[PDB]
Amino acid sequence: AAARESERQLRLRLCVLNEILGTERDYVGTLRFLQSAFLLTEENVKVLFSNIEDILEVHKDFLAALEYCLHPEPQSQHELGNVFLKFKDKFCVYEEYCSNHEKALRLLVELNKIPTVRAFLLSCMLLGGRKTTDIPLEGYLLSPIQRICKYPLLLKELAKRTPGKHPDHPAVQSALQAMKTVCSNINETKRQMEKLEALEQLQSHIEGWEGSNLTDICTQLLLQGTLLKISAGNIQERAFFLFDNLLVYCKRKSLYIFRGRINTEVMEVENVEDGTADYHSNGYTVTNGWKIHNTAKNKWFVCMAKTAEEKQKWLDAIIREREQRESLKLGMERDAYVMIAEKGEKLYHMMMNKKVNLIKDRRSTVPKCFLGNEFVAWLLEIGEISKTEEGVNLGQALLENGIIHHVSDKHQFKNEQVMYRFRYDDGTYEDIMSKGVRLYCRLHSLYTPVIKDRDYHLKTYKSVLPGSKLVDWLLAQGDCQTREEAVALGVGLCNNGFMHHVLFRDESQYFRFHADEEMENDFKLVENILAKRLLILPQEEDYGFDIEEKNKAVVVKSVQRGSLAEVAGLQVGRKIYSINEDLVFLRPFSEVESILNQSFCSRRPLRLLVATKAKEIIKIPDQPDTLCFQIRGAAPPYVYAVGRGSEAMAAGLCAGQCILKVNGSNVMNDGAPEVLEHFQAFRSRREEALGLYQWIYHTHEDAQEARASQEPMVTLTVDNVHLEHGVVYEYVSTAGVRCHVLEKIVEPRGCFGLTAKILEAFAANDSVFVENCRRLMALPHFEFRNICDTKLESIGQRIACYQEFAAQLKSRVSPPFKQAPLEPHPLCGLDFCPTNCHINLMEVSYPKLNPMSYTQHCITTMAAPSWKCQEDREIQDAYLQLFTKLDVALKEMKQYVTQINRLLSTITIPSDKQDKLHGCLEHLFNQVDSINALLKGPVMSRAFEETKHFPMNHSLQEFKQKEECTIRGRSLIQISIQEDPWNLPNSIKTLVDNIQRYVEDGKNQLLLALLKCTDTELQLRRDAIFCQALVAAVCTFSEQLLAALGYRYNNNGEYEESSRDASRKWLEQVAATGVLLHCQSLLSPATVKEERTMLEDIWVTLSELDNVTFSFKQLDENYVANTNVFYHIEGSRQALKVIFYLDSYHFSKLPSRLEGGASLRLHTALFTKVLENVEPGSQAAEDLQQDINAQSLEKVQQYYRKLRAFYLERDQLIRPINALDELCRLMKSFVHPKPGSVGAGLIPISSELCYRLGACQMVMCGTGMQRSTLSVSLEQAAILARSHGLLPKCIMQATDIMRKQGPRVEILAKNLRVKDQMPQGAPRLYRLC
Ligand SMILES: O=P(O)(O)O[C@H]1[C@H](O)[C@@H](OP(=O)(O)O)[C@H](OP(=O)(O)O)[C@@H](OP(=O)(O)O)[C@H]1O
Repeated sequence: AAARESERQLRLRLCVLNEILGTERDYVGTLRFLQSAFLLTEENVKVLFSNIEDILEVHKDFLAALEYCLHPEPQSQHELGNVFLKFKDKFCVYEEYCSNHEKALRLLVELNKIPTVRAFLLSCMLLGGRKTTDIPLEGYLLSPIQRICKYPLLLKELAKRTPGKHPDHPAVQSALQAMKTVCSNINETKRQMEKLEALEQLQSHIEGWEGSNLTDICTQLLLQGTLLKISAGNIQERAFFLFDNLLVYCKRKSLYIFRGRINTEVMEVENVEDGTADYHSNGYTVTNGWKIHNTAKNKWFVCMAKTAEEKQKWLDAIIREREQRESLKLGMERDAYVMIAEKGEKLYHMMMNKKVNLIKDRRSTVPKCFLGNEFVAWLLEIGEISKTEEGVNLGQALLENGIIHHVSDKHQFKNEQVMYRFRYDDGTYEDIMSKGVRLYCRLHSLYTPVIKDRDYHLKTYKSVLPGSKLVDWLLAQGDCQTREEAVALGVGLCNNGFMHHVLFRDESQYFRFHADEEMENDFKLVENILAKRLLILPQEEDYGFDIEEKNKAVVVKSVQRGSLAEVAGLQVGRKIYSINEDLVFLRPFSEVESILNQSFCSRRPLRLLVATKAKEIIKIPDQPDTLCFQIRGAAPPYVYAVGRGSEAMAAGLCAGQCILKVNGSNVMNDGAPEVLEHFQAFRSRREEALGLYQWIYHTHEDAQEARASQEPMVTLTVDNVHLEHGVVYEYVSTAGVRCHVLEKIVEPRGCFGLTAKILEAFAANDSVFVENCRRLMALPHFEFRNICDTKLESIGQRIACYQEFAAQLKSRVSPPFKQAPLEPHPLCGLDFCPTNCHINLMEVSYPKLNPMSYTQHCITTMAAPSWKCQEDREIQDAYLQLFTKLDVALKEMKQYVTQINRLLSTITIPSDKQDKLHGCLEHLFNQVDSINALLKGPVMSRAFEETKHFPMNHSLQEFKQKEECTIRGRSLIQISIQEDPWNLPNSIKTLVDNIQRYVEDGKNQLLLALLKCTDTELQLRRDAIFCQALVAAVCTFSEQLLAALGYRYNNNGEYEESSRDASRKWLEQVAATGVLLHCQSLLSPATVKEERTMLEDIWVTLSELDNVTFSFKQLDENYVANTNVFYHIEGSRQALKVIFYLDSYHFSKLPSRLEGGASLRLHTALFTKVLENVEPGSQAAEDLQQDINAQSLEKVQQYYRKLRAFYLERDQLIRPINALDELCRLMKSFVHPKPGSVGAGLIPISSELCYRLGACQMVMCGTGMQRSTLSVSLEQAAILARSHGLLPKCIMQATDIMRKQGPRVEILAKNLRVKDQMPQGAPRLYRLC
């Protein structure tokens, strides 16, 4: 074996020789190419290259000597030290270039700043054949320093390999000394040599090194440390080393042992949650963790750092490196590509000339074919190129650069006279709608008029634009730098049918937009309508209710007994409007039948509308048998249910109906018994006339309550509620197709039950808190505890008030919404429903029976946070968060303790098992230390200071000195493992439980301080306001998600995107990250102080709202009429986990991930700017506006980074992403007060931005009446123009039809007490026209 060891050393020496040979051959080839292609004023060339020729010749002689030395092939009996010494003097050639290198690199930097000389250098580099993208000139230029610093290393290496019997060792050592002296005499080589020697010393500490040497592909030790990992279902602590394109982890015990390393280019970075545990984590919770991949082993692993700061350091460094290298290589390749395109264009045109015309239609005849031979002869002839190979390689690049191609496209570029063709010959070789829409909006958004009526030929033209002035303004805002940009934009606009001359051009010609031409048919109405959304579900054979034509108006034929339609309350004799959100009153009868058949085969959940009126008269037979319904509320009674399969269906009886009069009897104020007695069944028996009947309930809230607890005609005058003032529109598309913008305004169907359940969750949470606080406090000081108990009684009183509000809000049915208060009064259930909530829908219907498209864009409305009847607050929030973190940490620590105890049981062997246990124990100790620090946080210290007036078995100083005890326990664990692993589990339990006791002490003190520093009035107000905001958010997202599940919602139609894909994509985008809420508050804080304070409150309540989290859980019912989304609440304030219980069809369509109830977060976004003209306190209000906008901009930008990262992890996005980037630039400009001119285009532009994203929309205003309808119609109009082919000639046509004719007048129709007015000084785009 020893002979084999000597033979291995011999092989190593041979390897050193072979690599020396290869390196020298490669270097001389580098010099060969550099001199052959390059050797632009000639002084530049000489200064750059200096003395490469003498160096090249020295290396040539050296290589010849070496080659003869290895003659015929390398062996172990050759000598080279003499060859080295002989050239020792010859290496002074390097000094000249080393000195010149500074000037050469500075000159090359200058040239790089020169595009033409740089591209010329690139062309020359590409000519020869070397792929330029591989290496730039700079590496070749700087190579000599590296080569000279490396030769000593090669000498010493070969000396180490050299067998002792071989006498060349002293000679090689002398040569090494000479090379070191030569390197030293030049200080520039000193830096490279010292870096190399330091790296080699670091490697010398590596035991069992593998792979190429570190100095080869590395230059700097970026970072190092210790970091854990999971692998093969096991854990093994490791220390990672960070070198450029190299991640080196070694098994520390020379202090390091090789385990494995990765190349970054085959490396991936993926981040996980703080609290995840999956198969890749082998069911282990993750802290500060992230995922990496080695595609070589095509397996992943997780890396968990000791702290957050450590993880941040690692991510920052690794990113920085990958970012720099990516940017460098992308820039180089793109510059090369653009240069190829430019040169190809120039030369192609030069060939197109008749002079020595090479492009020709020769022979199947091949039009415009050129021979590579004649092409290259011409290129050389013009002096551009000097070698046939240079040109043929360049033509090969062009063919590969998609500039030319073989006639048959079955060959590459060869010097032969092979037929070749350009992509221009065969013809083989957007941002306007958004640009124009914005352009108009911004321009007319200005305060000081700009786009104005002007006198042309002594006759004023209305609202024209001096193209000169257009360019001047475009430059004024940095929107266009040079007049070329503005002129190009104006040319586009002119061809784009937005503006035209009064009779684009860069002079004083005057232009107005076609929209003002319409101002100074294509958008109209058809009808106005009121509807009730009769959500129906499929039955055994049909969807429940047939139809028939009557008065050429689609009407119901009959409703079959025992129908889900009868569940929803579908009558006979009602005109229909929609069927599957698909219009039918503008369609033939048979077409409506086809729509129904298609929905059946698709088994879709219908979302119809109907033609039922605000009052109805009902005649019911009265047998002396049973009531067949119920009633409740001394307030205007509302039918509370109705039997199924009964004449009550026949008579036209439906849940929720609010009876006003019966047989000509005023009851609207009287109680239930009054109407009850009129029925013979009630006369027979008071309550015993309620025969068994499948009871169908107004809301889930009472359906569940009644169901759990249980386990000769009469005229009626019922006043309905929760109706839908449907409008229609019509217009002819820009594509020419026909459209119906079937707007609606629904009121939030499931609104009450949500306020009820949220207040119930508040009550239960407060009750549990009270129970625990009371128990803890029971066991100066006496009066302190008495004060605490008084606070606790106050909490209980708040709980009772919450319960009473729950009862009330269960009682109320009418009116459908909370009237805006005009007077103060004590609290009441109505105070926690949203103030004037609504859902301004939209649709579309134009074919791609025949195919059709659809969409939606909800826009909810709601007044400012309504209530009339911080430092300590942030302290309290800090306590809340600390408690939550501590408890969660205790839970996960217990889980992991169980995991490790099971592992110890399994330990009950190969040393790798001992080492894995060691690493696991180290992780346990690390988590323990983390928890200890969290306990020791200043929040806890202040808490203890607050609790000093209460007896306790632990003190701040006692806890601090417990650190020594914890260190002792850890050392005792170490002693146990050293002596016997069987003593370890007991110490594990001991420490776990002792620290648990510490935790309980801490949270006791935390709760004590919380009570010690809490006030109830502000908390009650805050809960109210959050309740409103969350109600709005929940209903909004309910609507939008329900849209998605129907395969409707579509926020990107400008890319010919089918609805189905848009729905799936948005839904899963949410499931990955979540949803963003855009609150476009339009309040005027400088106007009313009250609205300013309401703005502050809505802002802070949104900030709190961020914590909310949703999740889904199937839920089945046959006992509610027209609500799929049986909402629910649970959890607490800090994390209120709502459950949008959906139904079976509305559960299958849920993406795969969420089907188990996984958190969807919820991000807030608030933007404020007073629509009317700006005209210290108000300065502070404006500053508040700016801060709100800034924070919201940061949050949206972060979500944008997240979304782009998702998609990149997940081509067509180039358009939307660039447009989004421009939008972000616009927003930054707006919010940034860089040196009124911005007007108010922020509102529309930002609305566009959020709609482009997956965001669900929402808007709040002063009073819900005037300041909001305008903005809403504006946004709807812009969406239409941007998404479904409207004629941008009709923009203001739509903008004014809406704000004058459409649903948005029913806000004033159903509401009269409200007080509001339209804007008085708004820009043109807002004011009515
Ligand atoms: O020593 P044994 O008991 O065989 O376990 C080894 C180590 O855990 C390695 O981890 P480390 O690299 O930290 O030393 C791991 O390499 P990876 O982490 O690269 O997967 C091996 O992965 P497999 O070869 O896939 O099992 C695993 O088998």
